[PDB]
Amino acid sequence: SMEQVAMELRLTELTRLLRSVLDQLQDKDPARIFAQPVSLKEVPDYLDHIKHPMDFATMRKRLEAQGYKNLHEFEEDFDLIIDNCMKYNARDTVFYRAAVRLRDQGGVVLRQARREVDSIG
Repeated sequence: SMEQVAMELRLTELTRLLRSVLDQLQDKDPARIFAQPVSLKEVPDYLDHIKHPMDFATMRKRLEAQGYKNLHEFEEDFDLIIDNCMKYNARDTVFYRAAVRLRDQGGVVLRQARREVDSIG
């Protein structure tokens, strides 16, 4: 149908907007602390602590499969990266501090992305 195609064009445009957002969020992690999943070979107990692991490469695979229906689902995944880190790592660690900074700096980007998604529909 012609509707399904129109739908697919907007999903594709959302994917386009979210791709740009993801690149901007990832630029706020220059140390690449959140770039890849936490290694289960190197942290074998991780899943006893964190039930829903997330990282920027995993978000990217979902993104490119157009697996994000809306910005809310995307934000959920971003928030997991942050919140998982702030639970597993103590406050005085480079990792915890890196998450706080990504959260703070990320807020500006997500703020504008919400306006852009509402605005363009």
